[PDB]
Amino acid sequence: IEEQAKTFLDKFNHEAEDLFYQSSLASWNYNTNITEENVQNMNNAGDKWSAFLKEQSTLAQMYPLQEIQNLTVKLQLQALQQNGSSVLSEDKSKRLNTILNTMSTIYSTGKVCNPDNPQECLLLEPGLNEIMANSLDYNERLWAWESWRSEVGKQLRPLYEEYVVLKNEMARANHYEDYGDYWRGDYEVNGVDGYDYSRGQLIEDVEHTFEEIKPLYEHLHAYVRAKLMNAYPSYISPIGCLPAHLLGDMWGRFWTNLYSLTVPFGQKPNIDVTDAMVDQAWDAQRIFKEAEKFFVSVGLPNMTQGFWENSMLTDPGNVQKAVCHPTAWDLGKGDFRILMCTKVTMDDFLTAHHEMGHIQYDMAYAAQPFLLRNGANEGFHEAVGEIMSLSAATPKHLKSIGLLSPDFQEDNETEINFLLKQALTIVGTLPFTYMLEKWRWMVFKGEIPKDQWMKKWWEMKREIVGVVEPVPHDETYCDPASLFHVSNDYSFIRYYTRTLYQFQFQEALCQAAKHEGPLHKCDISNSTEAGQKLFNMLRLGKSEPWTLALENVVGAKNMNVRPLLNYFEPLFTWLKDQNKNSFVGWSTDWSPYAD
Amino acid sequence: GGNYNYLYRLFRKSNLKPFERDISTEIYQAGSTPCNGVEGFNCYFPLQSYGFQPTNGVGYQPYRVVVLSFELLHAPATVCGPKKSTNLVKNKCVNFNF
Ligand SMILES: *[C@@H]1O[C@H](CO)[C@@H](O[C@@H]2O[C@H](CO)[C@@H](O)[C@H](O)[C@H]2NC(C)=O)[C@H](O)[C@H]1NC(C)=O
Ligand SMILES: *[C@@H]1O[C@H](CO)[C@@H](O[C@@H]2O[C@H](CO)[C@@H](O)[C@H](O)[C@H]2NC(C)=O)[C@H](O)[C@H]1NC(C)=O
Ligand SMILES: *[C@@H]1O[C@H](CO)[C@@H](O[C@@H]2O[C@H](CO)[C@@H](O)[C@H](O)[C@H]2NC(C)=O)[C@H](O)[C@H]1NC(C)=O
Ligand SMILES: *[C@@H]1O[C@H](CO)[C@@H](O[C@@H]2O[C@H](CO)[C@@H](O)[C@H](O)[C@H]2NC(C)=O)[C@H](O)[C@H]1NC(C)=O
Ligand SMILES: *[C@@H]1O[C@H](CO)[C@@H](O[C@@H]2O[C@H](CO)[C@@H](O)[C@H](O)[C@H]2NC(C)=O)[C@H](O)[C@H]1NC(C)=O
Ligand SMILES: *[C@@H]1O[C@H](CO)[C@@H](O)[C@H](O)[C@H]1NC(C)=O
Repeated sequence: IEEQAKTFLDKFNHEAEDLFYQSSLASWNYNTNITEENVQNMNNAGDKWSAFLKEQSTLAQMYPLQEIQNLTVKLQLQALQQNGSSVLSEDKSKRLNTILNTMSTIYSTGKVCNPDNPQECLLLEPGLNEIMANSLDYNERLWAWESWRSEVGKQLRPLYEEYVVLKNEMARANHYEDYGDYWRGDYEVNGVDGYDYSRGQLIEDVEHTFEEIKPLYEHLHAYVRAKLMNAYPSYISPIGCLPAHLLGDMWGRFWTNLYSLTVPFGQKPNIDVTDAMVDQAWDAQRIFKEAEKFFVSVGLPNMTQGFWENSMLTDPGNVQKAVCHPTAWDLGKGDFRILMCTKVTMDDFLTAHHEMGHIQYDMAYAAQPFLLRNGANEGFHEAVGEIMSLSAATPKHLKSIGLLSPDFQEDNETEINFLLKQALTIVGTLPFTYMLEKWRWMVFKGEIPKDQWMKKWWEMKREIVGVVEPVPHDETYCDPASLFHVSNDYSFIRYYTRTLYQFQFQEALCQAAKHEGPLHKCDISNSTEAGQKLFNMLRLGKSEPWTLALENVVGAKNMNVRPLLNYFEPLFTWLKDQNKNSFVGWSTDWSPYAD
Repeated sequence: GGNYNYLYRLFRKSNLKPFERDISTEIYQAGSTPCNGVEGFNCYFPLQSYGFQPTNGVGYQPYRVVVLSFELLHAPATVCGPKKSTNLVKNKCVNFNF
């Protein structure tokens, strides 16, 4: 009966909040002060949380799921009843964890040695990522691109084939058709009177939104190709694809390292307020106190006053071994801490606004039950953090926060320099993200057999992304598995939808703050009505369907690409005038070796 | 490490009458199945403990409460405020209260 499930969850909601607390408090003491008497302090305290949750999970199947009427207590029950693994045979369950540990340690400890000196050998993160991000030598970028895929990616090919079979068995025992349908279960919504969403409906909404970005991406692809021919003459065709090893990093995920070759007006400095911070003696604490004044300006609460003692805003005065990585912690019981090692720079002035945005999202849904204290889907949590960073990087906000000469002149040449640096990171990553999840979805359902994995991968690079390989690759390579998110078992569609939600939030908040100009000049400071539009979504958590959360801000029930294109229309107008003598589009027949 | 000595009751058959008190420790029975004094599904111990810890956000830290309740049965009198006394003047027509 349904009233027994309510009494089940309230014993759960008070044993979990304490056991999650000290399992996360011990993870704080390891992260900010590393010993090994802290790693053993967090492994036993971490396993008491994991052993407790599988005990309550096997108690949750005593209650049926379709004999429930209240939507909230049904949502908590389905998130706890989830079997996930453990549906496999107990010798297949240990084979899967052996593969996931072997693929993870090949990626982090794989070395590449030089053919002129076999005694010098580079790892990926120090040394191989620096060549792909800084070099202008064609022959050295071609060496680092091919040798990472032929010496490390060939080890992951027999391991990734066994990984697909075991993950499809686990997904079909949980009544999905494949493992790709298991990943799309985040966006599913069942029976809330007009707000429903199918797991197959996500596939059409991604492909419908993508064919409206292809006019903008084609003009960006044509402008970068014309600028790369001056940097690498006799290597690039003026009507063809771009070679895969000249894109700024190892995989071509972000084009953000191509800015020094593709800058529109290099005689205008892109605005940088780092010298005005060290001329006014701003400490470590000023960067957060101006960040807290931004959020109280819009109508959001202060920091919790436990935030100022418990947090560790710099690396300590001790030479203290403590993972230095910006992050926002939500230990529980209303205890919010930020861990970062901040330097006096406009870079960490902006990520301070980003990391505080995770905190203000966390402080808002802290009145829901324990199992609904996440973002409404996997994409909302990063998207609310980045609309705080866009509004703080504007020169309108910088001159009113005291950091820009009240006699500063923004010219139309510097807005093109700023918008093109945004499009190399935002627009340049959208066909990479769409192509990769489309390839992984077709591998799991079996539309691509294993004798055509690397054949269909490079046909989709030339057609969707416009990127050609420099050396042909047969079915002994596995080039997707040489990325971190593929070999470490992570979903990748959250980076596509976060980019679309980010400009839907920003365009909906600037109509409430009564903006008049272009969308990229907007700032939501001093408003109250925009914050009330934002706070009505922030407090929902997972208690409502995410389509119901979007109408509280945007006014629509689906993700939309038209606010993303309105942000880049000053660039799209300027790009169509720079490509009057160029060719827009590419040919899938040209190759850098096929002459 | 958590002060686990401060408990509260989280299951009862029926809400309390005003100023009523209940220190029993019988195993609660949520479902219809009888419990027979042992724990299990739908048979819960009725007391939980605040695990208080010094690094808790406000609203999670312990507050001490005192409830004063003045009652007036039908006696002849009892405790009350304090009566202050001022100075006394002499040889002047005055308005006095002794
Ligand atoms: C890292 O934290 C641990 C524990 O928080 C520190 O180790 C000991 O902590 C106790 C407190 O319970 C002290 O009485 C001991 O003196 C600490 N050990 C030592 C060797 O000092 C540890 O000190 C912290 N790390 C550093 C570098 O201070
Ligand atoms: C079941 O649904 C009802 C409404 O559909 C929820 O009722 C609300 O409960 C809160 C506190 O529990 C009250 O403050 C509200 O006034 C109630 N609303 C109404 C319309 O009466 C109820 O909370 C849900 N059950 C659970 C366990 O959350
Ligand atoms: C979870 O996996 C189990 C198999 O281990 C599935 O079958 C359940 O088996 C248990 C006994 O171990 C029964 O109590 C359940 O009734 C069975 N399933 C149900 C509730 O029909 C079970 O179907 C899986 N649960 C999910 C999430 O589908
Ligand atoms: C920035 O604004 C100036 C001012 O309008 C633009 O200069 C004009 O450019 C057009 C097209 O080349 C000419 O027909 C006008 O005669 C120019 N104006 C003047 C006063 O000379 C300039 O092109 C703009 N730059 C960008 C990048 O948009
Ligand atoms: C936006 O908010 C800021 C912060 O309160 C306002 O800045 C104040 O501006 C006045 C006059 O411009 C100064 O006298 C104050 O010293 C400023 N306050 C601070 C804390 O620096 C700003 O005026 C607001 N914008 C509008 C349009 O009202
Ligand atoms: C936030 O804190 C400041 C001082 O730190 C205070 O003046 C302000 O009133 C606080 N905000 C609210 C809503 O009380």
